[PDB]
Amino acid sequence: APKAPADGLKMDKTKQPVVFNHSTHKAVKCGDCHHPVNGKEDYQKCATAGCHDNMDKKDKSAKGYYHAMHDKGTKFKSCVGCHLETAGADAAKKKELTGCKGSKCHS
Ligand code: HEC
Ligand code: HEC
Ligand code: HEC
Ligand code: HEC
Repeated sequence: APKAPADGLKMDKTKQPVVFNHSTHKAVKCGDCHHPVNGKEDYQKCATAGCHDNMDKKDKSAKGYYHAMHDKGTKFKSCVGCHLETAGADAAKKKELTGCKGSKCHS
């Protein structure tokens, strides 16, 4: 079993670093974020050294940080994709979950 790291993970793969708090995701499906890859859910940083570390902020495939992070119809529930949905028409949750310059993901 993977040992989730302490909350406060800082995602600085890009110019806009975001802190991920597993605590706010411990109730999520560890397989929904680290979906089953290579036959096993890669329980490692989303932008692993060759996973979502694409700084093109345009790769709309399964190998671009931005995409999986701002896209919704992704192989799995993405960051903003699970956010726009975890908000349930909640301008308050939509500004915190999907809010880019005024949410929790982009303090
Ligand atoms: C952090 C916990 C992660 C999140 C959030 C996501 N991933 Fe990944 N990821 C990887 C591959 C090879 C794919 C595609 C799998 C396939 O269909 O063969 C994906 C895909 C996504 C997507 C959607 C991509 C798309 O729609 O094109 C999202 C939104 C996504 N992942 C979120 C590989 C990896 C990986 C390799 C080591 C890791 C650690 C992660 N993904 C982590 C996350
Ligand atoms: C990409 C791997 C992720 C990052 C970076 C963040 N999330 Fe999420 N997230 C989810 C829920 C259910 C919540 C709480 C909703 C609520 O109670 O209002 C959150 C919250 C956050 C926050 C702020 C929360 C806080 O400050 O306490 C940040 C900064 C954040 N998330 C970043 C759910 C999901 C989810 C569903 C599977 C996914 C894939 C992600 N979050 C991904 C990321
Ligand atoms: C999405 C809501 C997630 C769930 C559910 C889980 N993890 Fe996660 N994890 C997520 C992100 C955004 C990142 C990287 C953020 C960054 O700062 O780059 C990670 C990272 C990890 C790591 C660190 C990478 C490493 O050193 O291997 C570990 C250790 C990890 N995640 C473990 C883990 C476990 C055990 C989970 C289930 C309890 C789990 N994560 C769920 C996003 C999400
Ligand atoms: C939290 C679920 C997010 C929301 C809502 C938005 N973005 Fe985001 N963005 C998120 C993460 C985890 C990251 C990477 C953190 C890091 O710095 O490593 C980003 C990054 C960006 C970037 C950086 C692009 C790059 O330099 O490669 C941009 C340009 C960006 N985000 C834009 C953006 C927009 C337009 C959004 C509103 C829909 C938005 N983000 C929301 C997480 C989240």
